[PDB]
Amino acid sequence: LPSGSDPAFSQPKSVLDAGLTCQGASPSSVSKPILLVPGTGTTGPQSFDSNWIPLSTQLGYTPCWISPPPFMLNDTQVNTEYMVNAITALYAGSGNNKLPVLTWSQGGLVAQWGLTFFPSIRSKVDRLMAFAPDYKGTVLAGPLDALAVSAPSVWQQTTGSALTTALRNAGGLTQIVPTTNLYSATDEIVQPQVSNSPLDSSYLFNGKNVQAQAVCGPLFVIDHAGSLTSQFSYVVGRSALRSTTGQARSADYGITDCNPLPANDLTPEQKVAAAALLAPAAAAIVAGPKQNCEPDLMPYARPFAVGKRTCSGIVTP
Amino acid sequence: LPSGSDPAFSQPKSVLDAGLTCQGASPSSVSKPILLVPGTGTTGPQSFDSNWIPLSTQLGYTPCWISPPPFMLNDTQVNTEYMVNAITALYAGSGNNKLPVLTWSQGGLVAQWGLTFFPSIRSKVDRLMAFAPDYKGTVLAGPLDALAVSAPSVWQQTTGSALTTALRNAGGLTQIVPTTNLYSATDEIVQPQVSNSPLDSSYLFNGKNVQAQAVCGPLFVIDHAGSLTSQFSYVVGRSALRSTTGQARSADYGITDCNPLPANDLTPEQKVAAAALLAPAAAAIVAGPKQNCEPDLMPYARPFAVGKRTCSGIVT
Ligand SMILES: *[C@@H]1O[C@H](CO)[C@@H](O[C@@H]2O[C@H](CO)[C@@H](O)[C@H](O)[C@H]2NC(C)=O)[C@H](O)[C@H]1NC(C)=O
Ligand SMILES: *[C@@H]1O[C@H](CO)[C@@H](O[C@@H]2O[C@H](CO)[C@@H](O)[C@H](O)[C@H]2NC(C)=O)[C@H](O)[C@H]1NC(C)=O
Ligand SMILES: [Xe]
Ligand SMILES: [Xe]
Ligand SMILES: [Xe]
Ligand SMILES: [Xe]
Ligand SMILES: [Xe]
Ligand SMILES: [Xe]
Repeated sequence: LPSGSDPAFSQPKSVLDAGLTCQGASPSSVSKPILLVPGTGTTGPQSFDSNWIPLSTQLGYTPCWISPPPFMLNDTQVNTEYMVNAITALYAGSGNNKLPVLTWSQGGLVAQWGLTFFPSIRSKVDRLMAFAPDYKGTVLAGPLDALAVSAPSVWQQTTGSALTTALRNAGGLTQIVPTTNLYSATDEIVQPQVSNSPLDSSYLFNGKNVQAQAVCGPLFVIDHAGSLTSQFSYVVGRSALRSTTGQARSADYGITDCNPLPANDLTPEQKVAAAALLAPAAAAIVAGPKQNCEPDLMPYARPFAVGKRTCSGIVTP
Repeated sequence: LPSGSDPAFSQPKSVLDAGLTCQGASPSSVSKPILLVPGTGTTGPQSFDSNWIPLSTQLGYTPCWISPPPFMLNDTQVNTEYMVNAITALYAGSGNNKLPVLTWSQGGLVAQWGLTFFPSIRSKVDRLMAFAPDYKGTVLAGPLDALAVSAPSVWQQTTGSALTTALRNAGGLTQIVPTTNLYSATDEIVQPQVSNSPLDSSYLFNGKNVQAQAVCGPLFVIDHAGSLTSQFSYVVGRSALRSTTGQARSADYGITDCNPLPANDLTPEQKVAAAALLAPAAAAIVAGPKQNCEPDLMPYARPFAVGKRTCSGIVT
């Protein structure tokens, strides 16, 4: 696990600040911030408007989010600069108090990538609550890569990629702060997830790894979006947020919570938007950047993926 | 469309017979057979054990398959001989009743090649259910081979080949029996497939052409193998086999069936094997025989590709 200096940002602070927003507040002065990190092909509001923005508010946080241009389709390493900058600002802006980080899809990857390579945030992040995170990426991105219709971060989120290799070799498949991972074997975007074991993309060693089917039964179905927005998700996320261990507790949820539909506390109109979460992401990925190779690893990550091939060639020792 | 007698087999009949196997039945006596034609780099069981062998069985058919050696990598015209022979056999052993044929990848091209050039089997094939068929071949060279160092059948499935030229010119890009073509814009082996229109390699004129994304939206992702194994592929497949017209019906599938993962009815172990269908197939292509030219068309196909080049040279 790297433990020296933070790598320098490739983006100016003014650029990284322009991608952070809080609801009803400036980040330099905010009460109880929760930082929300969005999925692939979405902004913060598109990922979280219909769910964790109002649900975290009702739990007493001030929701904050990053929206890395364009819609999280660019380099994951740069997306992480937005998060590291945001954590740093929210920590100070909230009286030097640690803050929770809550994520979906790529956002979990971005968060764990942050914790792995930017040691400074380790003492500023209270816990991690990750919904459907792809630490090992997904095999399903593969045919998109072969067709050269994959955005930079879609390449990076493909199993076997230089980036996911780098994360693994640096020790990032072990939790770095108290982490809860909620995911589903029936996730139609992120696979493999079927094992309820270290083989799963969403699994971290020593983490609170919650496969929906382990709680709700092997026949239970919940998809990629519902991993974030469901009633079941809410009860788990609330468990993780309220817990004094920093992880969700088994005693906090059970069979009566196993409802994959949008969380009960959402208004009917929010439920409609939540169910259709992936629609804006579909249009963004279709109109988004596409290339025929994986983006190069930043210098700090290269020693951990020697032999992998990116846009510029083989990563050398 | 070619009209006369069937062209003579280049292979002994007994060799072709041994390439046919039915699950639990002699070909001489089988109820409700369905013939499975496999993709490049596979045997019948390798293409279908994790999917349409058990899925057709639960639908009430007896699955039968052909396995032309070596792993469908040889001449597509010889691959076709196995299928023609198999159909003739299964038709008689089911009481002279027509039988459905269901195919993956090269399987569809083989099927349509047979229907185009072997007229005897037209009265014997009830319907064709082709998943990701490459009737136009593919424009994708791919990463498996050095360019123009490839298996016989890989040459033949390259867009612009003498064999795809011959198929088009013979009239074989029109459906010959009631045909359903299920395919995907996100097929990484066969392209073009993205337009939902006669531009796609899987499209047959008058056929029931089902491009998955046309029903499931642009980010519904199933690959060349997902085209065969997914829940949506199952639903469309089931419709085509049940339909009283021999083609899948739009009424039997819609948005709610849009699940890219392997068909629900498959066991957990089948789902794993089906999701992994491609890797060994690609490996047999990499590891297979290789040559620097497209095999020659048989005499029966040469008039339909005059000017194309093959191993012996230009077609006269
Ligand atoms: C998208 O990611 C690329 C690649 O990481 C970024 O390009 C780098 O940008 C920094 C600052 O402009 C430069 O100093 C680097 O030299 C660039 N590297 C390459 C390989 O291009 C780009 O800034 C990102 N774009 C957005 C909008 O975030
Ligand atoms: C692979 O295909 C080739 C070419 O179609 C087959 O070779 C022909 O076989 C017939 C019958 O033995 C001969 O009359 C021809 O002279 C052969 N032509 C050539 C170019 O070799 C071959 O039999 C096939 N191999 C297998 C194992 O199916
Ligand atoms: Xe996505
Ligand atoms: Xe984080
Ligand atoms: Xe994607
Ligand atoms: Xe999506
Ligand atoms: Xe056929
Ligand atoms: Xe060719």
